[PDB]
Amino acid sequence: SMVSELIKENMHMKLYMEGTVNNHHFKCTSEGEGKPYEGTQTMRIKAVEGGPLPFAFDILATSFSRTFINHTQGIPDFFKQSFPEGFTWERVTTYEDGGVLTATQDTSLQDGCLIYNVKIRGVNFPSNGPVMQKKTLGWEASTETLYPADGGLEGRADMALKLVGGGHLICNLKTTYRSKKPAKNLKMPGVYYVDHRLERIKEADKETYVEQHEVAVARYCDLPSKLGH
Repeated sequence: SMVSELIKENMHMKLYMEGTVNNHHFKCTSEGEGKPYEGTQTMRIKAVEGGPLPFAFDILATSFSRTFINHTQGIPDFFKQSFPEGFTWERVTTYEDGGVLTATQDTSLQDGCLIYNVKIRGVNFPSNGPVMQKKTLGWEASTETLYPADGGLEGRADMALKLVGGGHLICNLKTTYRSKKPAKNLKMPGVYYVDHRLERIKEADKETYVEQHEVAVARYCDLPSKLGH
């Protein structure tokens, strides 16, 4: 495992988020910490404008952290290598009942603290669906597939949202990750997988306060190969 000198064993983060969902404007802020090489992180999140949010907070949860993924098996770490400049990500999440949420994020490092700035736009969430009715109960774990494209990385995942009464609502995540460091200074990974488990620990007051935890690991497929891979 390669160590990037700026990314320490313990790191703190601060986040600002603004956006609109179904034309409802909001802002959130958060602060947290984690162990970047162990793959673990916690965020404590406040809705500071537009609360109580009229939509399930669950649809924002993936928009609050690539530095905190445990890279195993010598996979080059596109994210940790990107400091001090940092990196960006742009995502479109498509829900099977029509809701679409886009998010664009900047990650920087300022005085040793990771800083996140996120913009969100959600449209077409059905008024009768479980997001706008706030009838969701968190995410299942997921596996994201990552692969190089044109100097950056592309990521793909299907995520399963638990519903009140049982059942799931599925969404598809398409993400473009881009380093702010020049290509010559990055060792690029090939195809690899990130296993994620994002769990809500605490909440208060119609989700205006949320504490979330995630563990995440970058790995190859551990199945045998008939081709030597």
